[PDB]
Amino acid sequence: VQFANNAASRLVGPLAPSGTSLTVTPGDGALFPTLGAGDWFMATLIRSDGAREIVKVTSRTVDAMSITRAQEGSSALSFNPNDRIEARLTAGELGDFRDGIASAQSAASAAQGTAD
Amino acid sequence: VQFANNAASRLVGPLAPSGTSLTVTPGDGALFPTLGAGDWFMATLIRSDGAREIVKVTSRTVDAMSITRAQEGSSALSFNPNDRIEARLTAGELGDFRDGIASAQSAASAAQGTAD
Amino acid sequence: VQFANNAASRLVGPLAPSGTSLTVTPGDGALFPTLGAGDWFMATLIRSDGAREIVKVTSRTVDAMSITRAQEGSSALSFNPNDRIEARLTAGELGDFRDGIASAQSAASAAQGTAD
Amino acid sequence: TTLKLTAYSGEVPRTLPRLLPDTASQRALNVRLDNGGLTPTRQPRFEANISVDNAKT
Amino acid sequence: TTLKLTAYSGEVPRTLPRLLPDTASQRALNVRLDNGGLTPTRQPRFEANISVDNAKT
Amino acid sequence: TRNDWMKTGPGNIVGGQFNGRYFASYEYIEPSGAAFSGTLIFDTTGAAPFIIRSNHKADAFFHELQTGALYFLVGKEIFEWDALGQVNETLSWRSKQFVLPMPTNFGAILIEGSTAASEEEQAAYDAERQRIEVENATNFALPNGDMMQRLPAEGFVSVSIYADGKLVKTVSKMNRMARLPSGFLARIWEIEVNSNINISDIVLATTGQELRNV
Amino acid sequence: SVSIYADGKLVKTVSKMNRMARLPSGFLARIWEIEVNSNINISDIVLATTGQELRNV
Amino acid sequence: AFPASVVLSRAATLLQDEDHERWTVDELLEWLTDGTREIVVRKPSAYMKTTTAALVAGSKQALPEDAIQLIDVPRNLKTDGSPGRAVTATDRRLLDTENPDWHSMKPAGQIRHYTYDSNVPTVFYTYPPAAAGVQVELVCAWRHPALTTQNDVVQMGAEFVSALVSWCLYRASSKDSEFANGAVAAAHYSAFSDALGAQATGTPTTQAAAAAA
Amino acid sequence: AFPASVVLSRAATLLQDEDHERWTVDELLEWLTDGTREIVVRKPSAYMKTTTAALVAGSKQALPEDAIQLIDVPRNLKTDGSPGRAVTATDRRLLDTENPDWHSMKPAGQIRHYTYDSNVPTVFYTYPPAAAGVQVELVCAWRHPALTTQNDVVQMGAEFVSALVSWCLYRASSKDSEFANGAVAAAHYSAFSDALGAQATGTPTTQAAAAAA
Amino acid sequence: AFPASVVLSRAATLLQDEDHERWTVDELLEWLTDGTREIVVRKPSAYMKTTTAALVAGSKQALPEDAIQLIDVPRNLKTDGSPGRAVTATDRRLLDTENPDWHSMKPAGQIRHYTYDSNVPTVFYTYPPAAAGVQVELVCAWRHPALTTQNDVVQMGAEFVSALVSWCLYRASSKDSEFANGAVAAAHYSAFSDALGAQATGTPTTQAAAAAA
Repeated sequence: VQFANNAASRLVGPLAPSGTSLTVTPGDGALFPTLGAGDWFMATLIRSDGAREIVKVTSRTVDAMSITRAQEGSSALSFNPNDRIEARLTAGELGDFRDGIASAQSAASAAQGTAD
Repeated sequence: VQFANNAASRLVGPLAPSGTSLTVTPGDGALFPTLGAGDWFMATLIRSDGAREIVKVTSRTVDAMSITRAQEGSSALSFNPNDRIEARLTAGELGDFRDGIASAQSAASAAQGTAD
Repeated sequence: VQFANNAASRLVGPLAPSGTSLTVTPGDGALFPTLGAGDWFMATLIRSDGAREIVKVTSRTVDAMSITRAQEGSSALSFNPNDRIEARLTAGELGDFRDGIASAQSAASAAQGTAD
Repeated sequence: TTLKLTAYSGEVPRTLPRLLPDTASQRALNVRLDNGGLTPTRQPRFEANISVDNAKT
Repeated sequence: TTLKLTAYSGEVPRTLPRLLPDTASQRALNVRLDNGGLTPTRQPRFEANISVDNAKT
Repeated sequence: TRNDWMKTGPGNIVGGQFNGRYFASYEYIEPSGAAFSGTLIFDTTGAAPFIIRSNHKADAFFHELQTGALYFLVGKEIFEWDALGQVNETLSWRSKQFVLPMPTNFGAILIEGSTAASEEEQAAYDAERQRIEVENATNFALPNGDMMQRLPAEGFVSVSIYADGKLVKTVSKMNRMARLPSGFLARIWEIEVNSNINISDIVLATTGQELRNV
Repeated sequence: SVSIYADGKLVKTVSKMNRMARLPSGFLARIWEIEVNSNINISDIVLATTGQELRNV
Repeated sequence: AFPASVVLSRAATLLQDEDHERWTVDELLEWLTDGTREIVVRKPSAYMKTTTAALVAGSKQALPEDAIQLIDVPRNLKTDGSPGRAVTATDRRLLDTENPDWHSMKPAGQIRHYTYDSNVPTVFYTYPPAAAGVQVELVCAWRHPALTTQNDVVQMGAEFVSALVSWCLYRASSKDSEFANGAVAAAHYSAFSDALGAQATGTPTTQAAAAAA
Repeated sequence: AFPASVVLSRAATLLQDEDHERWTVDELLEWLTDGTREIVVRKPSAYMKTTTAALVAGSKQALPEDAIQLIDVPRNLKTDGSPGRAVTATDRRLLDTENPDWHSMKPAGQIRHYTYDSNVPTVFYTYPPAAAGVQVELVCAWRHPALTTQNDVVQMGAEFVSALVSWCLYRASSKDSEFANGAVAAAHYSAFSDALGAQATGTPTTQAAAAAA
Repeated sequence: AFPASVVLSRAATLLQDEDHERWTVDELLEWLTDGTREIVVRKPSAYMKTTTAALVAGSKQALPEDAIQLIDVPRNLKTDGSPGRAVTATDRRLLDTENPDWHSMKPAGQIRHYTYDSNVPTVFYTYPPAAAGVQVELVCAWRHPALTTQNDVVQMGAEFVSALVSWCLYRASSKDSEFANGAVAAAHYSAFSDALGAQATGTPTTQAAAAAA
C-alpha cells in the first residue's frame, strides 16, 4: 500500500456517483505516487462544502485516475468538475498497521511455540 | 487503540483543569469511534488560541465520554465552553507502531534461534 | 526513527542548500524531540511561499540540529532566516512501516518453516 | 587572545575571508548598518495587489 | 580608571551610544557649546502678542 | 570579483533605489540545479563601500519619489520595504574568519544590547498579535481545521560560533557572560549573529578574567 | 604543490594542506624564495623554523 | 559524608558556569573523585574506615583491592559478633630467620601477629597462618570508588570538601592554560596544598612523610 | 553567637555588591559555612562543643559523625544528671599486649579509660567496654553543619567574624568574572591567614601546630 | 585496576582536544604506558608483583625479563601449592671467600639464601644452587607491558591516575606544534614531580631515596 506526500489535485473531469475513473489536472498527475499493478493508495475526495468521500486508487495512467468507491463506507455522491484529491485516510491505514503489528507478534509467538 | 476519522466536536460543557469526563455536541458524538472495554482513542483538544492539550478517551457512552488527562505530557489546562476535539496524535500511536515492529522482528529472531 | 509532536519553529539561521546544520528559535528548541545516538526525526522545512524541502535531523544539541540534505528526493533550495520547520512527511516512515510489517510476517513465516 | 566585534560593517566579497577588514563580515543579510550595530530590517507590508500576471514594470 | 569630561560636544543620534566620540553626548538640551563648556541658554522673553489665532507665518 | 558578478548575472538584474542605495534583485541557477534568490543592495556612502544582502526577491521595483519607500512586486503583490509598523525581521551576520595567531578556545561571551523598548516595535508587535488572534479566530470557526493556529512571534538573540567550520554552540543569554563548549581547539574562528532585536557588541575571551582586561 | 628554493636549489615540494609540513634539514641558506603551484586557490603560506615559532605568528 | 551535589555547586559557582556547559557534570564529578583519591593519598587521616575482611588459607594475605595501605590491624574478629582477640604488628625477617617454614605451620583459629611492609602495599603476612576464612577488621587507606552521579555521596570529612573544591579549581583551570600561562591554575594548586598543609587535626602533611604511624 | 546576617552584610560591603545581585546570598552563606569549617580546622579552639553521647556496647566506639576530632573526654556521665567518674587517656597497644582479649572482657557500667589515635579520627576505643549505652561527655572540634538562611545563627565566637569575612572575600573574588579580582583574592587569603595567625588567645597556629594537648 | 579509557578521557579533557584528533588515541596510550613505567621507576611501591618463577638449575639465576628490580624473595615455594621454606638475603662475596666452589656443589631441592646486587639488576644468585627448576615467590618492581587499546586495563593503583595524567600532559604538550604549549609542559612536569613527592603512603621519594628495604 503506497502512500502520497502533499498532493492536491483539481478533479477536472466530472465524476458520476457510479464512476470508474476520474481525471486529475495535467500538472498534478506526476505529483501523486507512481503506483503499479497490485499497489494502491487511498485518497479523500473533498467536494465543495463539507462533503468528503474516500476512494481507492487501483492505478494511474498519466493524468487519468482509475478509482473505486466506498472503501471506508462513505456513500457515493455525484461530483462537480471542481473538487480536491488530497490527504490520506488515517482510519484504514492505521487500523491496518495495528492489525499487522499484532499479527506479526502472534505469528512470532506461534513460531516460538512450534520451536519449543 | 482504535483510531478516529474526520471527527471534530465542540466541548460544550466547560472543562476543569482536573476533569473526569467530556461532553461533545449531541450530533457529532456518534462520529467518534464507539470503542469497547479497555479500548481507547487519543483525542486532541485545540482550545482558543494556540494552546492544545492531549487526552485519552477510555470509553464513550451515548454523547459523553470519560476522559483521562496528561498522556503525552501536555500541561493540564482549563477549557472554555467552546472547544475543538479532533485529530490523531503522531507521537504516541506511531511510537507504539515503531516499538511493535521492533518487538516483532526481535521475537521472530528469538523464535528462529530457539528453532536452531 | 523518532517522531515529533506539535513542533513548529522558525529557522533563525540562513540555511544554505549545502548546509550541515540549522538553528531554530531558542524557545522552540526543546520542543523538538531530544533524539539520541543513531536516532533521527523527519522535519519539513516550509519556507515562504509554496516551496518546501524534506530532510531528517541526524542529531541535535541545545538549539542547533545537524541535518542531512535532499534525502527523500526534494531538491536542495536556499532558505530565508524566516522559515518554518514543523510537521512530519508521510512517505518515508510509512513506507518503512509497511515494509517492516511485511518483513516481520516473512521472518515469522520462515520461522515456522524452519520449525517444521 | 580576546577578539572584539564592534562598529560592524557590511560584506566585501572581493576579499579572502581571512583578509577582510577587522569589522567587515560575510553575509550581511537583512541588516541595516547605521548606528554601528545590528539593527534589524522590518517586514514588508502588503500594500496592494497587481492585476495582470508577469509584471516587469 | 579615570573618565574625564572636558570640551563637551553635541549630540549625534546616528551612532550607538557606546560608540559616540569621547566628548559627544546624548540629549544636549538647552546648551550652547561655544567655549567648550556647558553654557546655559537664556530664557525667552515675551516681546509682543499676535492678533489672529493659528498663525503659521 | 568578475566571477561573483558574472555568476550573479547582469542580464536579469532588477534594479531599485532606496536612500541612495542601488537595490539589485538576483535569481540565478547554480550548476547541479541549486537556486539562489536574494537582493543585493549597494551603498557607496561611507569610508568604504560594502554589500548588504537581503532575501526578498522582487519581480520589479518602483521607487515612489514623493514618499521615499520602495514598492517591489513579489507574488503578484506590492510590498513596501521595511515600512513602519511591522515586526523586525530576522538578521543574519556572519563575522570575518578570525585566524588567531595561537590556536585557542574561548570561554567568555558578552552579548550586549537592549530588549525592545522604543514602543514602536512594541506597537508593531501588538498589531502582529492582533493579526494572529484574528487569523486564529477565523481558522477556529472552520467547518474542522487541523493544525493552523500559528504561534505568535518573539524577540530573541541567537549567536552561533563556528569553531573551524563547525557550529559548536548557540548562545541566547544577553547582557551577561556566557560560555562556549570545550574539548575543541581551533584557530580559524568566525561568529554568526541571528536575532530579531539589535545587538550592541560581542566580545570573546578564553577566561572571564581576560574578559575583565577588555 | 609548493616548491622551496633554499639558495637557488629546490629542496622540497610539499603537498599537504591545512596541516603543518616539514622541509628538509642540514642545509643553511639566507636568500630564500617560495614557489607555489596548484590547480586550486590557496589562502596563505607561512614559514617558521619550529612549530612553536609558528604558534607565535 | 557530604554528597557530590554540594561540591559540584561550589565548583560551578567559582567558575562562572552554573548550568555546566564548559565543564559538564560528568567531568566535574571525575575531578571530584580524582581529588578524593589524591587527598586520601596526601593525608591518610581524611578517609579511614575499619572493614571486616576474611583471610584466605595460608600465611600470605592480600588486602582489599581498593585500599592504598593498611595502617593498623587492631582486632581479630572472632566468629559472628564476638570481637575476639587483638593483633599486634611484628617483623617478617625475624619470623623468617628462625622457624624458616613458618608458612607451613599448622593454621590457627585466630591470627596473633601480622607483618606489613610499606614497600609492598598489597601484601601483608599473618602469623600464625589463617584458617578457613577468619575475618579481621582492617584499618586501611581505602580509595573512594567513583562519583558517577551528582546525588552520589562522598564519605569523606566535611572540610576536605573545600579541599576538593580547590583541587577541582586546579583541574578545571588548567584547561584554559593559555591565560597567564597557567598562573591561576598554579595559584589554585598552591592554595590547595596550603589548605591541606595547615590541617592541624589530621595527619600532618607538612612534617616528614609517613612519619606518623 | 552572631547570626550569619551580619557577615553577609560585611561581605556585601567589601565586594562592591550590596544588593547581592551577582554574589547571591546563597553563595555568600556557602562561603560563610566553608569559612566556619576552615577556621575550625586551622584553629580547633574556634568551635569545641561538649556533647553527651551514648556509647554502643563494646570496646569499639565511633565519634559523632559531625565532629572532626575529639580532644578530651572529661567526665563519664552517670545515669540521669549525675556527672559521674572522670576518664583519662591511655595507650591502645599496651591494652592489646596485656589482656589480649580485652574486647571480650565483661562490660562495665562506667568506662574508665579511652584510647584515641589522631590517624583514625572516627574511632576511639573505651576501657572497659561500655554497657547499656552509657553516655560520656565528649569535647570535640565540632563542625558547623550549614548556613541555610540569612537569619541562621553561627555558634562560633564573634572573634572570627573578620576571618569569615576574609575567607568569603577570598572565595568570592576568585570567581571567573569581570566583577571579581585575582590579586585581591590572593591578598585576602593572606589576610585571613595573618588574622588567624595573630589569634593570641586561642590555640596557636603559627608557632606551635597540632601540639596542643 | 582502572582501565586506560578513564585516563585517556582525562588527557582528552585537559588538552582542549576531546575528539582525539590532534593527539591520537594510540599516542595518548603510548604516553600512558610511558607514565606507568616512569611511576614504577620513581616509586617502586606503585607496582610490585609477586611472581612465582622457576629457577634454572645452578647458582646463577636471571630475574624475569619484565621486572625492574627484585625487592624481596619471601617464600621458597614447595612443590604444588605448599608455600614451603622462606629465603633470607646474604652476602655474595663471603659466599665466594668461604667454599669457593659453592657453584659446583650438590644442588638443593629448596634454595636457602639469595644474593642480589643493585648494580646488576638482571642477575641474582641462589644458595644452594636450585634443582629441577624449583619455583620461588619473587617480589619485584614489575614493568607494565603496554597499552595497546583504549579499554586495556592498567594494573597499578587508581591513586596514581593524577600522576599519569600529569605525565601524559607533559609529554603531549611538549609536541612541536601550534596546539601544544611549552611553559604548560614545564609546569605539568613540575606538577607530576610534586604529586609523586607528596605520596605519603608508598615509598618516599623526596626525603629518602633508594634507601627503602
